[PDB]
Amino acid sequence: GGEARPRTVWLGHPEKRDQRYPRNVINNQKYNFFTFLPGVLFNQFKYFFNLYFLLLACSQFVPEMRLGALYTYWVPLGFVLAVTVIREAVEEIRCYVRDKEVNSQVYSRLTARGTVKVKSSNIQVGDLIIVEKNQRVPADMIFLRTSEKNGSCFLRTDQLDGETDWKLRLPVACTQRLPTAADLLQIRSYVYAEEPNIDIHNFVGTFTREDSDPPISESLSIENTLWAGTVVASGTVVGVVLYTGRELRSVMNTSNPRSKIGLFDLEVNCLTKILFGALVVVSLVMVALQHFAGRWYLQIIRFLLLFSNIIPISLRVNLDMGKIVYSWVIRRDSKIPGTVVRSSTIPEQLGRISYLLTDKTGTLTQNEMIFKRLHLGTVAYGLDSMDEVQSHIFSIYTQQSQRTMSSRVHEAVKAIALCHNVTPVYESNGVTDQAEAEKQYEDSCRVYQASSPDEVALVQWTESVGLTLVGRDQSSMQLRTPGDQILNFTILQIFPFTYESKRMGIIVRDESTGEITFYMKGADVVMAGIVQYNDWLEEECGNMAREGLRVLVVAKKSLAEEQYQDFEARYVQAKLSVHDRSLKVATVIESLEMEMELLCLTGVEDQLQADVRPTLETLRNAGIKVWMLTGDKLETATCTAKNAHLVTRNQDIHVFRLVTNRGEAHLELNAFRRKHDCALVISGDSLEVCLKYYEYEFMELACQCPAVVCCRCAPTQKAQIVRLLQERTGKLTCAVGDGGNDVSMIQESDCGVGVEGKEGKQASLAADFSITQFKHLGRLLMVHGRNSYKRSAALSQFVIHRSLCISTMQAVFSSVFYFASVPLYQGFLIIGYSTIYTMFPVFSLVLDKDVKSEVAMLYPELYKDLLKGRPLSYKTFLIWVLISIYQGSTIMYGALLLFESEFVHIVAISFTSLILTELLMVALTIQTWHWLMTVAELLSLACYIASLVFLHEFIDVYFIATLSFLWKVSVITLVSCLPLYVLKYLRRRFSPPSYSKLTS
Ligand SMILES: [Mg+2]
Repeated sequence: GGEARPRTVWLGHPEKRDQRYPRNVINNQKYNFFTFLPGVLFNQFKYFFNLYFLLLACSQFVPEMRLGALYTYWVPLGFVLAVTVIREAVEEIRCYVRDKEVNSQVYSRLTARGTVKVKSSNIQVGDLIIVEKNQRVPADMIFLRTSEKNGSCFLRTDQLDGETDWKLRLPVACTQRLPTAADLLQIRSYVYAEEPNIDIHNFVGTFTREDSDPPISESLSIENTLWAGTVVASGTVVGVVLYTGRELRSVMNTSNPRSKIGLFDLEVNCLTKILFGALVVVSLVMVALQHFAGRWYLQIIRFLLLFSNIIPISLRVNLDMGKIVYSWVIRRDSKIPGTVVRSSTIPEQLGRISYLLTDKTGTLTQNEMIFKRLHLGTVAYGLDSMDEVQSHIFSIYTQQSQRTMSSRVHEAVKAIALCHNVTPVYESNGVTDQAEAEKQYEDSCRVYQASSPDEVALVQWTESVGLTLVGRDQSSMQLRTPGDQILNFTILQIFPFTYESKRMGIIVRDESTGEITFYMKGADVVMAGIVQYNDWLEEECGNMAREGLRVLVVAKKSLAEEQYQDFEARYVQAKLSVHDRSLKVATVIESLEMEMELLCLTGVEDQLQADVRPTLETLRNAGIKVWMLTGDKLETATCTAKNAHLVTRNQDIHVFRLVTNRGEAHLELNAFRRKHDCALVISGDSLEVCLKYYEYEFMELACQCPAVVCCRCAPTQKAQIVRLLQERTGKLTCAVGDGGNDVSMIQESDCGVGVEGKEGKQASLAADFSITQFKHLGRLLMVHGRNSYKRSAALSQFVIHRSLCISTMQAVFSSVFYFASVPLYQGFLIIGYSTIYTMFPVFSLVLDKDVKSEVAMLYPELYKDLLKGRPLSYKTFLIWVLISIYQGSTIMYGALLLFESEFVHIVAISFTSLILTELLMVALTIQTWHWLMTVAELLSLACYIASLVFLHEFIDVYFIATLSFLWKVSVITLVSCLPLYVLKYLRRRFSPPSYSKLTS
C-alpha cells in the first residue's frame, strides 16, 4: 500500500506489466484465515467487561487466590469463547459465500484463439473483456469497441454515483474502426492511465498505437471509461481493464469492514467499571475490619474475587444469548421478509436512532420515471384522464382523412413527441430480426434510449397516447399516427439541453406540409419569459412542483421560410467565428426564443418505493431527523424530497447558492440563519467549502433544520456528514442506501442499513442490516430495535441485581465468620448461576414485550421515550443496586433470626430463598406473558430441584423437606420481595406507563 503510480497497460497482454496487480475480488470480510482468531480475541478482550472475567478466571491459576476448582471459572469462560468464536466464524463464512456470488459472475474475454469465458474474480489488468447489455461492468475499463452502429454506448451509473441520468460513452476512435474485434489483439497498442484514485467523474489517460504507419495517439477522458459497478444499457461493448480489486474506483470509495460495538454494550461496560471500583472499595473496607491481619494484599484480591462472583461472565452469556434471539426474531419476521442480519451483536442500536441519513436514487425511488400530468391551461389530464387525450389524437387523425380542444391536445402531444434527444433502438427478438424490425417499426422490438429518463418517460407516454416515435437520425424523425401512417420530420437545428440553460430546443420541417417549427422545452424559471403572456404558467407550475413533479414548459414558434434562412445565416456565421463562439452562438439562439406560443405543462414523477411517505411520517413522529444524501442533481433531489414528503407542502426551502471561498460561505450561512423552519438544500461543492471553513456553524444550523438535502454528494462527503453528526451531536446515526456510493456512510454509521439494489448489491453486502424495501425500516426500528433495546436493558439489570444480591449475602456471610474470605457459594452453584440458572428467567425476559407490534407501529411516540435513554440509566441502576442490597440483607438476616441454627444450613436456606425470589421476580417483572415463559420457568424449577437433590456437598434435602423450613423460607422471601410489589404497583397504577393507555 505505497504511493499510487501511473501504469502502462498493453491491450491483451496482462503479463506485460512491471508490477503485481491486486486480484479483481470484492471483499466485505473483516478478517482472513490469519487474522481471524487474533482479531476476534482482541476485539473481545480490549474492553474492560470481557478482560474482567478473563482475569478473574486467570487468577485461579494461583492457589493463594484460588476459591475452588479450576473449572468453576473456565467452563463458563470456555463456553463464552466458543460462542463468540463460532458466531464470528459463521458471520465470516456467510460474508464469504455472499461475496462469491458477485465475484463469480461470468464474462467473455478476447483471446488470440477466440473468445473465452472468464469469472469476474479472474479478470486481470490488460484483459479485453466483453460486457453484454444490462450486465454489470466487472472492472474499470477503457471503452474500445461497440457493436452498435452509432459507435457509442449508454451507461447506468446509479450504483456508482446515484445519478439517474444515463451517461453517453464513446470508444477509442482507432479501435472502433477496426474490421473485427479480433483485430485488437493484432495491433500493438497500450493505454497510459493515471494512478488509481477516488475520482469517479474524472479520468486522464492516453491511448497509443505503435504498429500504425503514423504513430497514433489519443487523449482519454471519463467519456471513454466504463467503471466497475456501472451497467451497459445497450449493445455488447469491448474494453481493456485498467484497475482491478481494491484499486477500483468504486472500491477505493469504500473503507475497510470493521467490528461495530453498540452504545448499549458500552454503557454496560461502564456499569461494570463502576461495579468493579465499588467492589474494590468494599474489599478495602472488609479487609480493614480484619485489621489487615496477615497478607492484607492477598485478602484484598480474595475479597475482590468473592464479591465479583458472576458479574461479568453472566452478563456476557445472557447478553450474547439475547442478541442471538433478537437476530433470530428479525430474520423470521414475515412482515419484513428478506431482512438479513450481518452484525448480530448490535440489534439494540436500532432502538436509539436520532438521525436517519438516507439515499435517494434506488432507496426512496424505484428509478422508474413516469408521465403524470399534462396541463393545457384550461384542462389538466392526469393518469385517470389519458383516454381523453387518446380520443382527441384519434379523432384528429381519423378526421384528417375522413381552436378546438382536440387541436390543442394534438399540438402539445406532437411537441412532446418531437422536442427531445430520444432515439428508438430496435433489437432482434428471434422471430423478427433487428433489420426486419427496424424497417417495419416493430413495437415489441423497440426500446427508447436517451441521457434523460424524463424524456424517455415523455416519449413512452406519447406512444401510449397515439403518436409513436419510430425512427430517428441526426437529420430526420419519424412519427406513427393512430391511422398507422408515418410522418417524416427533417431536423434542421438542434439545441441540446445544458444544465446552465436548463432548456432544450429543436427546429424541424414537416415534409407533409413544408412548415418549419421551432420547439422549445425547459424549466419554468427560464421559460416564463420566453413564451407569450399568459395567466396560468406560474400558478400551475407551482401547483405541479408542490406535488413532487418534474415540470417542463413546452413552447412552439411557427417559422416562415425566410425567417428560418435569416436565422440560419447568422447562426452559421456565429458558429464559424472562433472569437467567443459560445457567446455569439447563445445570442443568435436567444434571438429566436421570444413570444413563443405556450402549448402545455408536463409533469413527470420519479416513482417512490412502496409506502415511502408513511414510513417517513412514522420516522418523523418517532423523533428521528431524516436527511437525504444523494449523488444526483439538485432539481431531481428537490422534486423527490417534495414527492416523498421529506419536505412538508407548506415548508420553506432554502437552496444554498454556489459558494467558492470563505466569505461567500459565511454570507450564505448568515442568509440561512436568518430563516426559521426552513429546509436546507445544499450541493456537494458548497458543502465542501462550508465543512472546510465553518464546520461547527454549518452543523449547528443544519441540525436545527426540519430537513436537510445534500445533492451531488460524493461517497466521502456522505461518510463525512455521518461522522460529523456523530461527533457534534453525540447521538446515533443510521445510514440507508442501495448503491456502492452509500457503502462508506453505511460503514461510518452506528447502524448501517443496506437496501438491496436492482442492479447492485454492495450496499447490502457491506451493511449491518440488509432489507429489500425502504418501508421495512419503519418496522425494523419501531418493533425490533425497540424490543431489542428494552429486552437487553431488562436482561442486564436483572443479571446485575442477582449478582449484587449474591454479593451482599456473601458479605454478611463473611461478617458472621470473622470477616474471612470463605466463599458462600462454590462448585456447581457458581457455574450454574453464571450460566444455566440465569439463562431461563432471562430468556423469559428476552421474550417480553411492553406493547404489541401494531401499537408500536401506530404510536411512534413510544420511540422518543427510548431516545431519552430511559430503559437503562444511572437512575434505574441505582434503584436496582439498592433493591439487591436490601434483598441480600433481608435473606441473610432473616435466616439468622428465624433459623435456630445460625449458619450451618445457610447455603441451602439462601439457595431456596433465591429460587423463590427469582420466581417472584419473573412473575412480577413480565408485562406481556408468553407461554414459552411458563415453559422456561418450569425448566428452571426442574433444574433447581435437580441441583438440590444431587448436590449433597452443601445441600441437605432432608433438612429442606420440613414444614418449619418451608414456612421460614416463605416468610423470608415474602419480606425480601417487598420492593418487587412496590415497583409492580407503581407500574400497574398511580404512575401508569405512557405506552399502555394510549391505545384506548
Ligand atoms: Mg443509491
